[PDB]
Amino acid sequence: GQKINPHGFRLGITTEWKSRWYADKQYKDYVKEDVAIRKLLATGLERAGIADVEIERTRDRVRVDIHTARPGIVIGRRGTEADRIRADLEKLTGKQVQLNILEVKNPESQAQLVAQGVAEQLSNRVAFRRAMRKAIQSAMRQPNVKGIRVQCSGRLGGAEMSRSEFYREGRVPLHTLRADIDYGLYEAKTTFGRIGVKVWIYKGDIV
Amino acid sequence: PRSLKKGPFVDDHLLKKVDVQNEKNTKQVIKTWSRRSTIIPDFIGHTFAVHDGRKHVPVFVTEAMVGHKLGEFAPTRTFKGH
Amino acid sequence: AKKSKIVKNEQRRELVQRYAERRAELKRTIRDPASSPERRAAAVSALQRLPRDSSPVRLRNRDVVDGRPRGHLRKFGLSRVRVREMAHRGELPGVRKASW
Amino acid sequence: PRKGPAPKRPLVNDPVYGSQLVTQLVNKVLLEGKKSLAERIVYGALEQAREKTGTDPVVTLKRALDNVKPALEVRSRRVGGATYQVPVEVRPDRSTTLALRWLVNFSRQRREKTMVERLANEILDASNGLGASVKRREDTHKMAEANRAFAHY
RNA sequence: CUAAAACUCAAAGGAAUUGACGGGGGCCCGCACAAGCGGCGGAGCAUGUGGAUUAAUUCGAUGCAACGCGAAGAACCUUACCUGGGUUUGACAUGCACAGGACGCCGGCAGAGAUGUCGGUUCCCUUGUGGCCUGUGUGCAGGUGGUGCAUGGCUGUCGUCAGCUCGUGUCGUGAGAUGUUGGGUUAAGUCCCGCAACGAGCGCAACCCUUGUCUCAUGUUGCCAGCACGUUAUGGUGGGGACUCGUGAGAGACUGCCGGGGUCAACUCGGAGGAAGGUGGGGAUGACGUCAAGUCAUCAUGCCCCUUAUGUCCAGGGCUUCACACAUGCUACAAUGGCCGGUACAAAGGGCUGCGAUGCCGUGAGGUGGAGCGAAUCCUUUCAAAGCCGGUCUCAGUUCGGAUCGGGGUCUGCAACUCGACCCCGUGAAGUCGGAGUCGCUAGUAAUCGCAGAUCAGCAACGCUGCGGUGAAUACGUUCCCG
Repeated sequence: GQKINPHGFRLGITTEWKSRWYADKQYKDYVKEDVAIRKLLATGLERAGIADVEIERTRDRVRVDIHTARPGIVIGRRGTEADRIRADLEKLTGKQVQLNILEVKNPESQAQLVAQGVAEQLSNRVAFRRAMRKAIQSAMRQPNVKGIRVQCSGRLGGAEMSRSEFYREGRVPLHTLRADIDYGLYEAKTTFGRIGVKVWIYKGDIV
Repeated sequence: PRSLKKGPFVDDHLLKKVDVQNEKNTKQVIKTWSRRSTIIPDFIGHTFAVHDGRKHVPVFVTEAMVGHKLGEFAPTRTFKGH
Repeated sequence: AKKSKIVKNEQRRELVQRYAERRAELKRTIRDPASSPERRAAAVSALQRLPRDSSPVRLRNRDVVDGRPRGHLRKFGLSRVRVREMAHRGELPGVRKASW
Repeated sequence: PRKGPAPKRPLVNDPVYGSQLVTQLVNKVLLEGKKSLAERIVYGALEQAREKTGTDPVVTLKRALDNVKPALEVRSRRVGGATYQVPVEVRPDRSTTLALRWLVNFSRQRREKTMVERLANEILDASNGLGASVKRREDTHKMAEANRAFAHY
């Protein structure tokens, strides 16, 4: 182990918590239903890239804010998808739970979405080098994106020997606290196993 | 040892066994699995087939061995030497 | 660990709440005062008749998801392996690495 | 000490005698940080010596030091891939340190039933030139003399 | 001197490049050595491992970097091992079906228990059926079964060492080379000057935490200096920001200034100031990679294997066995001490079905009891021990040492036999400072003393992680040893 997770390194300075509620006696069950909601929303939706999931709790009422790059796929025109997610969220003992489906402004400056796309391409038949080149070149076009590093590990290309490869463009100072580093990790499922993809993206610094 | 307030711990199974055994003043071989049961002066004549781990060892109670537990007289590990 | 053993731990907990709440506690209250007539009461013998799983002495703090029986932390209900991984990801509010 | 000599600690003077040497002695006899007990031992030894001889502790202590102070020693030196016992001149600070250490160590092996009495007897014998520390100084000077041939390097 | 053959090999060779190595050289570092202090190796005990044993002594870990390790808590459970007793769409999930109103509970009996049986209780939808389970099934579950030489993830180590690379250019047929070498300097591939190189990236440093000084803000549960009431029992009480303290903001060290060395360059020596002077002290942070390092037993996982069992339930036992060996620690061998009496100073942390006081009962573990506290308030006593004062012991296998053993008890737990801790009485072993050899430590350090926490019903805790009390010696210098 060499590098700690960038989100946890700047959790108290730059980034913000993905769950927002206060609990003293009911911390454990709140955590239980939080992780249940997270796994339910991760398993239910896989076509549209789920960027993020926030949960807010005040007594009975829960607000689950889910971000995706394709809101139309995860929502129903008559509310069918909305009805499904609502019904499966009531069943998680969430009492009164309401969902805010939202859309990301730039779906290529998000490290999680970039890793999602890279894994999806690498899964079926795409050579990995093409995946990293396309992802990096597409990331540089965005205005605020100033650096990007993409690294994949595993049996790349179905080989018998595991390998690690990484390509960088710009500045990625993982040691700098004020600089924000969007970090995204995802595991692509190939017939020869599992390939890990990590993406770091630098868009300016906050003070 | 067990506290004096709680009283001696004797399992109910072999308890009712020994009350039904001594009511007619006949002492047949009683087979038991509860090594943890202590020895009561009501066991003075009875002989127990106390479990060991492989088989049951016969133990004939006397006045001297009261207050101990059955498991004392059923040695578990068998060591003869190197 | 093993699914059967993760389940059996929970079954002990529901047994404990059902029995140890009053049955396996009133007998202890009987045995506490030497003044209380325990010997003829057979509160010892009556409490032996209860299932062993009633006793909390048979419980085991396992990891709430992982099932890990050792290296447990009561504040989080999580294994040392899992606490390290979720604290690093900023999942436990108000937890961070130390320096002093 | 690869990058140069290290600074020295400037130990303070004593309250009841006002000399550096007695403070050095109490620091030498110090064990486990029990400075009060070491000071008690040293002060009692000095008072015992004063009562026995009738003169001031410090003068006879200095006489004992000068009696047991060495001037030549022997060190193992490797020249040309070969080791020899070379006699070496001793700096005054090292001589004082060695003399005090020898005094304390040899007084610890005496048979006078108490540290204070053993130390008093040892310092008196060293003042008169009869202590075992004097014998150790004689032996180390003899060993330095015996290896004088190796003094040229 | 001339000079074969059978047979056998798929090569033998020449030059040069990158590493690695040298009992080759040069320049440097590190408690590496040298100077010291305390130990281990000798004894008793605690713990782990090897071996042996056993029905089983579950499994993994083997120099640094395994061996008070996974295990931050093995009587049962844990548990994965053994004996025996049950069970199979299974201990637990979800889907396709047939029948239903019960599943579910609560008491009795038999059994070591699992379990079997007996007795009382019985669904709400709404006519289509849904929730429960029954059996019948059928997909399927379930494996701490194998392969860390198929893997992900996580971690150790070289090593917090200063190094590892790339773009373009240039040289060479090519592997490759330069940049990264040379002089100087630094803790540093840190920087300066040169230079077929010009730049860049990951490394170094800085940004973060704590700590040392001060300013502003700040007064409760925290202080009390000046004022009143206090009753001994004290900030205890009214009151007060003055001094601490608590926690917010800020200042403060930047070679900033001076003198001298220095290519007037990096950098270096000394001095003033300041609380702190030259990365102030300690942390968090561990580059490319190495060792097919460790982990299919945190978890996930490709492939193989079991599936009336290698799954699953229960009782008992085992992981605690002992002719030995190795390792890590604790207690000692005593007078720098043992015992008795008095007496003064900490920090940090924990507490709700928990901390638990006063009082009372025991000699003592402890029992009764419950004040007050989710806690700067109450409890852990007001907190300590080493320390200081007084008395006694008088160099002895002892008033040292406590092992071992006999008897009697307390607490937890359904249960202290195998196999808990503690308390009381008696018992009183080895041990006289420990061979070859070997380890830790440069200052609030070694040494020594006590306190707290996690795990935890109880503890094997002398272990681990923190906190403070008292607090040394030495470093001449890189020849030898290791990296």
